[PDB]
Amino acid sequence: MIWTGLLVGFLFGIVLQRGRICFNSAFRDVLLFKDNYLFKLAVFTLALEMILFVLLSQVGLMQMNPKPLNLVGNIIGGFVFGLGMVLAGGCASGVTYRVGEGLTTAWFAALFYGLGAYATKSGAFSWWLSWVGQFKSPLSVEESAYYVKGAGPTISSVLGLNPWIPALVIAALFILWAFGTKTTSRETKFNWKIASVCLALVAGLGFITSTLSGRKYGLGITGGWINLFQGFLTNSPLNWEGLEIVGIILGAGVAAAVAGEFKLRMPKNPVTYLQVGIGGLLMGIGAVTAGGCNIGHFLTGVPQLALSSWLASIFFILGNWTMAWILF
Ligand SMILES: CCCCCCCC/C=C/CCCCCCCC(=O)OC[C@H](O)CO
Ligand SMILES: CCCCCCCC/C=C\CCCCCCCC(=O)OC[C@H](O)CO
Ligand SMILES: CCCCCCCC/C=C\CCCCCCCC(=O)OC[C@H](O)CO
Ligand SMILES: CCCCCCCC/C=C\CCCCCCCC(=O)OC[C@H](O)CO
Ligand SMILES: CCCCCCCC/C=C\CCCCCCCC(=O)OC[C@H](O)CO
Ligand SMILES: CCCCCCCC/C=C\CCCCCCCC(=O)OC[C@H](O)CO
Ligand SMILES: CCCCCCCC/C=C\CCCCCCCC(=O)OC[C@H](O)CO
Ligand SMILES: CCCCCCCC/C=C\CCCCCCCC(=O)OC[C@H](O)CO
Ligand SMILES: CCCCCCCC/C=C\CCCCCCCC(=O)OC[C@H](O)CO
Repeated sequence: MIWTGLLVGFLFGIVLQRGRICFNSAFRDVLLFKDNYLFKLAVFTLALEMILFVLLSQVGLMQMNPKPLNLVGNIIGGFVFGLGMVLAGGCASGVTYRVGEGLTTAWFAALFYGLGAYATKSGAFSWWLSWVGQFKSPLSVEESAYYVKGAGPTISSVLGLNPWIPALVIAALFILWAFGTKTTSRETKFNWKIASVCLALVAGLGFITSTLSGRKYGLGITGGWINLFQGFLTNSPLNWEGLEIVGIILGAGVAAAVAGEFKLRMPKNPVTYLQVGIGGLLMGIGAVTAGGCNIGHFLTGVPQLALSSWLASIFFILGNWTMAWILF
């Protein structure tokens, strides 16, 4: 059953590679290249996931599991994760999926992303994670058809509303925005409309099949890399998230090769390698501290209306802006 992560990861990697999904550049392309493609893709996918997650929970195929709120962890970890993603040339799992494209810089970043996240959870940096955990909010939701017992607070739980209500309100506003302003300049057939539906269906399949394997969450990155390193160095068995990372790399590699876009590549200057390795370390430190990455928090947690995920994605962007100015 854990092997469904390979299939979901495979399909996930295809969607990432064909759409060039890099959420962090959505706010940059709209102001600097007049390209709202990633922005439209982001808001539309979140809206569909808002509706899809609550619908699949209503029919008993899954339960939403919002990540716990930790003000210190979500903010500081999110900010640091934003810094490292710029140094690492990071992306919406681009450190992961561009490994299958043939970018040797991504090979470094992933290694240092995996090591740093491993070190922060259980190694030399775990003293910092242990200190951060003292600020965890005790706010929780109780068991229902919509939520796993003990999950983090959400927009509806705080407001005391059925999760259908803010999901339908915020998604309707998101859909109105994505279609209101008609998108500007891009000729890929894999347009933001078809890519949002595919990405939402993959995220729905991910949430359903992972729950059957015992991991009650949707798509993620950081936990899969830790599970892979743990299995290689401790002989621990792999789980759904570990085989998902394998599938992502495999899926992006297949898509890049079929489209003629695979090529082993090197940066123009070797110092980029040192730059993306510190980025991977910061990404590993920041993602574990914040309790999720651009996938576990932003893509998967925001549609669940999780307060921790919305707060962490705010500082993903602020950390991105900060390091983007430091570098450029
Ligand atoms: C760290 C754990 C990693 C686990 C996952 C690792 C396996 C996934 C790798 C897929 C790369 C696929 C490589 C595809 C190579 C394409 C070659 C090509 O396209 O060559 C064209 C050229 O014209 C010559 O004929
Ligand atoms: C991680 C990169 C994401 C890039 C795509 C963002 C899409 C925004 C929609 C939902 C996000 C929910 C989180 C709320 C915070 C995001 C909005 C924000 O930070 O806006 C700042 C400023 O207005 C900008 O010009
Ligand atoms: C950090 C983990 C990184 C894991 C590694 C990344 C995934 C695999 C990448 C490349 C392998 C493919 C080999 C590339 C060689 C070109 C493809 C090929 O097979 O070419 C044969 C040629 O056509 C005969 O004439
Ligand atoms: C033996 C190995 C020692 C490890 C050596 C490397 C330390 C990196 C670890 C965490 C830094 C993560 C980001 C730190 C953000 C600092 C801002 C802050 O709030 O500091 C709190 C203070 O550290 C609370 O005692
Ligand atoms: C955004 C525009 C397109 C919208 C597309 C989505 C369609 C939504 C239709 C009905 C949802 C609201 C009614 C669904 C039933 C909710 C009430 C309910 O059954 O709750 C039972 C109990 O609370 C737990 O088992
Ligand atoms: C009860 C049903 C519940 C829902 C179940 C859904 C099952 C279908 C899922 C996805 C199909 C849509 C996939 C669309 C793929 C389009 C690929 C594309 O864009 O093709 C470009 C073309 O090949 C360039 O030459
Ligand atoms: C509803 C609950 C789940 C039910 C089961 C739903 C299964 C949906 C899974 C995958 C569909 C999308 C798969 C990815 C298709 C990608 C096609 C593509 O990327 O084509 C680009 C084209 O080549 C131009 O560049
Ligand atoms: C089958 C192993 C083939 C050789 C490994 C390729 C090189 C790995 C080196 C770095 C990648 C770090 C993550 C690699 C993930 C490997 C997962 C693994 O080895 O799992 C063992 C399993 O847990 C036992 O029951
Ligand atoms: C929930 C209020 C109803 C209106 C909703 C409007 C649409 C979404 C706008 C903002 C939500 C984003 C939330 C981002 C995370 C904030 C959580 C937070 O800051 O909590 C501080 C608190 O003091 C810790 O004890």
